[PDB]
Amino acid sequence: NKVTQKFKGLTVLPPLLTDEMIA
Amino acid sequence: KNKCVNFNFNGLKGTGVLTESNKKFLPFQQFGRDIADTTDAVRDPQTL
Ligand SMILES: *[C@@H]1O[C@H](CO)[C@@H](O)[C@H](O)[C@H]1NC(C)=O
Repeated sequence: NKVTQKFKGLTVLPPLLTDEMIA
Repeated sequence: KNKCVNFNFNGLKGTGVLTESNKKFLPFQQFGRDIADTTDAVRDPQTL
């Protein structure tokens, strides 16, 4: 909670491990 | 509307899908730009 899109070519690939697996 | 088309708006070239918008342009306002400094909204020269 304490930590806080146009795509003309740039993209944000999702991480392989979701937050649930890390937890 | 509603399809990827080439448009010429008052001499402005562009290519994209034209859809109905909820933005309320001011009477003088003509072109709209998004956060990334790109044309995202336009006002039709014939119908306001
Ligand atoms: C231009 O003509 C159309 C009908 O042909 C009309 O609907 C439109 O309002 C006219 N433009 C202006 C600025 O009144």
